Amino acid sequence: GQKVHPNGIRLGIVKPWNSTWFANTKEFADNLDSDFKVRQYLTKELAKASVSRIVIERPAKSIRVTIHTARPGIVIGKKGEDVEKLRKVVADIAGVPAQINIAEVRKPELDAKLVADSITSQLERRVMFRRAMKRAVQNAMRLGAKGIKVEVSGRLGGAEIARTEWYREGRVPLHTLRADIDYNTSEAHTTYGVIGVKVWIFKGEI
Amino acid sequence: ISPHVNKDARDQYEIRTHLRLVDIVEPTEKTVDALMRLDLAAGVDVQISL
Amino acid sequence: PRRRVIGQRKILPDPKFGSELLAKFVNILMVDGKKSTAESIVYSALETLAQRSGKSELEAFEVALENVRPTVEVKSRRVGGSTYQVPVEVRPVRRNALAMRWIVEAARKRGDKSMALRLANELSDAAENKGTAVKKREDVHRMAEANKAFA
Amino acid sequence: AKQSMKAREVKRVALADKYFAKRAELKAIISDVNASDEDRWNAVLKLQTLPRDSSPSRQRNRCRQTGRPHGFLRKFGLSRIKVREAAMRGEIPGLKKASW
RNA sequence: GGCCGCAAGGUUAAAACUCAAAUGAAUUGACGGGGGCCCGCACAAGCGGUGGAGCAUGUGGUUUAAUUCGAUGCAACGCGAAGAACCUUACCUGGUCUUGACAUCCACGGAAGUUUUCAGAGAUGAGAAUGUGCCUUCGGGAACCGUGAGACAGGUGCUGCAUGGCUGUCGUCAGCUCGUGUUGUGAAAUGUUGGGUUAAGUCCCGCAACGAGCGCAACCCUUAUCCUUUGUUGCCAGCGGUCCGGCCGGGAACUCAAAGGAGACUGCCAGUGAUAAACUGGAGGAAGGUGGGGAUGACGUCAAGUCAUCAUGGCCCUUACGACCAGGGCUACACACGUGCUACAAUGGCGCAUACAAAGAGAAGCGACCUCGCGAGAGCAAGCGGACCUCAUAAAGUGCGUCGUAGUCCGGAUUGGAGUCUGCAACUCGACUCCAUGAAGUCGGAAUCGCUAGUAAUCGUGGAUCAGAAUGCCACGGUGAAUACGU
Repeated sequence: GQKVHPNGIRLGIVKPWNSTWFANTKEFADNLDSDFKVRQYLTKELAKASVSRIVIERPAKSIRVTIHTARPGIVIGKKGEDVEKLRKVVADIAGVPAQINIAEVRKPELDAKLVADSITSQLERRVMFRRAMKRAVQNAMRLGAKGIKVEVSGRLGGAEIARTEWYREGRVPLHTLRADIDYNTSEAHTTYGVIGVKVWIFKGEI
Repeated sequence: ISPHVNKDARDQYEIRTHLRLVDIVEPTEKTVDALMRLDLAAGVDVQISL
Repeated sequence: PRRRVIGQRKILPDPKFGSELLAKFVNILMVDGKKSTAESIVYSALETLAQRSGKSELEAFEVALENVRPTVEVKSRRVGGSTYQVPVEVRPVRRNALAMRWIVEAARKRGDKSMALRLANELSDAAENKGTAVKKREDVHRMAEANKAFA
Repeated sequence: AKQSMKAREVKRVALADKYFAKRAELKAIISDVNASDEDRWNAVLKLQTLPRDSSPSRQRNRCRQTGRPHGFLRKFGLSRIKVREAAMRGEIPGLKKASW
C-alpha cells in the first residue's frame, strides 16, 4: 500500500511551516515563484556547506531568510564577505530589501536531510550500499536517537533487475500523531540510472 | 493524486482566515503616534481607518 | 443479520383519530417522501366509506382488515437439488403488514377516476368479502393446504 | 512542455501589453450608439488589420514550473501535482489536510 | 529355442536401440464436488432502478488527406481532459529558414516610438523624428539591436520487461516478524498452540518458553449539552419615543459570533461466571457501552498504470523525426456495449395568490434603483476588497378554478422564419430568446444494480476549470419511508 507523508500529516500538530507570511489573492502566486527562485539559487550556491533548511519570512516590505547549516565558516566567510554577496544577489532576485541569518546544527548525525545526502554521495563514489546504510544506523543510534529506519531502491550494484532494501532499529511509530518524526529524501545519479534514499528518525513523543 | 488515470483518488485541503476588530473613540495626540509607530509579527495584517 | 438485534422504532399516532394502525397505513400508502397527499387521500376515502356503510371509520377499517388477514404461508427450501414448499405459521404483525400491502396493491390497479374512489371501492368490496385481496388470501391458503405432507 | 510552446506565451503577453490602449476604445467605438453612419466601418476594418496575437483570448494558463496546460489553479499559479508536492514539503502558508 | 497343457496359457529367459535421470522418507505452502467454528447488503425479508423509446457522453468498428497519443476482466469505457471555433495541438495540405523559435562564449557595426506599398501570413523592399546613462578619470557597448565561423542548442521520437517519484487492488481484512533459550543429522519447530472472551494476535487463565518490533486501540478534525470572557457590521426580554419600519434614544438579558473550560470512565446497583477476564438488565444524565461521521493503508501480490506533468541509463534524427505561418481534422456514420437526463400522466398538467433554509463567490470583478423592449437584453448609474453592498426569487408545499382516460389541455425529438451576447471571426462547429411545426413512447425478453436511518426515494441552491460554452465532478439544505423470523 501507499503511505502518507509523515511531515505533511503532522503540520500544525507538532510540526511548523517553512514559510510564514500573509497575502491576498493578488500576490500568492508571485510570492510563491519568488520563494522558488530564492531557494533554488541558495541550494545551487551552497552545495558544499552542509545546508539542511531554509526559512523565509516576509514582514511589511522586506524579506528575511534563515539558513540552518553545519559548516558556518564556509557560509559566513572571512570577516563576513560571502554573506554580503548572497544578500546582494537575494535582494536582486526578490526585488526588495533583504536580511540573512545563520543557525547551527549541533549534530548532523540526527538530521534526516544530511544523512541522505551522505549516503547519496557515497553511492556516487561507488561504496557498497550495505556498509553505507549500517554506518548511518549505528551512528544515529549511538548518538541518542530512539529509533531510525533507512531505505534504498533502484538497480543496486549494477544489476539488471531493480530492488528495494531497508534497515530498522528502535521504535518508529508512524501512526501516532504526537511523535516527533523527521523525514527527507535524496537521489543519486550513476552510470546505470537513478537510486532513491529515504530516512526516518524518531526522537520521542510531545 | 495520481499522475495518469485514477479518478477516485483525491486529496482535500483548506485554508482558514481569522479576523479581529478593535475601535477607540476618544484618543489623544500621542496615542495615534504610538499606534502608527508600532510593529507586529510577520504573519499578521493590520489596517487602520480614521 | 448474523449477530445483531433489531429494536422497535417509535411510531407517532395519527392526528384526528389516534390510530397507530392508521399511521402505518398512511406510511404504506405513501410515495416519494410526500405525506400530506397520503393523509388527504386516506381521510377522504375513510369519510366516504363511513357515509356508505353507516358505521365508524375505525369499525369499517377493522372489518376490512379482518376479512383479508392471513394465517398460514409457504416458505421455500432446497433439498436434494429440488424445491419444497414447507408450510409455516404467521405472526400478528406480519399478518397486519401483509393485509395492508395486499389491499393497497389491489386498489392501485383498478380503473376509477381518483385514488380516493379506488380505495373506497376496494375497502367496501373487502368488507363484503369479495375482491382481489381476498382472492389472494384464498390462493395462499390453498397452496398451504396442498403441501401439508411436508410439515 | 516544450521550449517553443513556452516562448509562444511570452510573445503573446508582450503583444497584448503593447496594443492594449489602441485596441481598447479607439477601435471599440463599434458599440457606440451615436458615433456615425459608417465611421465605424473603418473601425472594424482597421481593428482586424492588427496582429492576431494581441487579443487576450489567445492566452492559455500554464504551470509556472513545468508548463502543463491541464489542471490549473489560479490561487497558486501551479498544477495539481506541484501543488501537492509543495504542500507536503510545507511551503504554502496556512494550508493543511482538511476534514469535517 | 526347450519342457508342460485338450485349449486358454504356464515355466526357464536375451540383444540392438534411446535418456540424464527414475525412486524412498520427511518439511513449508497452496488446493479439495474432506471435517469443525466464525464474519460481511453474501443470502433471506423489503423499496426504487438498468436491459425497450428520444436525447447528452465515452468506447469497438468502419470511412478519410488526417480522424493526434494513452487507459482497455473485477481494478478500462462522464477515465488523463477542473471545460477542442482561432489559440490549446501534439495530426493533414500548401508557403518558407538553417548557430537556429528558446541558452553561454568571439568579433564588427549601432541604439527602443509613427507611417505607405507586395504578400493568405510568415517575411522582403520604404520615410522623419531620437540621442540616454558611464569613469569624459576618454572609452568602457556595462543596457539593449543587426550580421558572420562554430563549440553547440532542439526532439510530446523508441523501450513502464533497464529506472526515481507518484497511484490502483487483495483490504481498514487482523495479521507479519525478530533476539536469547530449548528440540531435531537436517529442511524446520516452539513462542503465535489450548479453555473462555472481543469489533480486534482485544483481554484473563494455563503451558519450555522468557521478552520485544511493525500493525489494532488512543493522541487529530467535525457534530449534540452546559459555564466564563469581548458585544460590531450582529441581537431586542423589561423603559420611554414613534410615521408603526430595531426606525429612534437606549440595554448586555436571550439567539448568534470564536477563544479558555466541564462532561462518558463499565464510573454506580442487581444477577451469571473459575476467587478471572467479561456478559444481561436498571438508575441518573444532552448523550451508554468504539454516542454519529471523517482523516489515518502493516510484511507483501498482480514484470498491474504512467518515458506525454517532471527527472533519468541505453538507442535513434539533426538544411530534419528540429522552427514559423494560413486553411482543414480530433465534431465523419450501415452497425455493437457502458454510464446518465426526459417521459409514457390524474399522488397529475395549465392559471391566479401566498409559508419556511443552509453553505459559498466578488477588482480587466459582483453590479442595485430608474427609463426602453412581449423576451433574451440595451442606456444612464449608487454601493462593495465585504456578519454592512451585490450575486439573490428557494422548490416541493398550502388555498380557489379548469381539464375527465383521449396518443389527450400527456411527452417533447426534428424542421422553416425573425433576433441577442462574448469574441478580430459563431459555415464546417457556441449558449440563449420569440412565432409556427409537433415525432417515438401507453411501464419495457433471457440477463442485471444500489440501499439497514435521518439511509433509500423526491425538490431546489453554490463552487473550481472558464472571454463564451454541464445532464458531468465536488459541496449545501427541505419533506422523508419499508423490512431483518433466521444461517
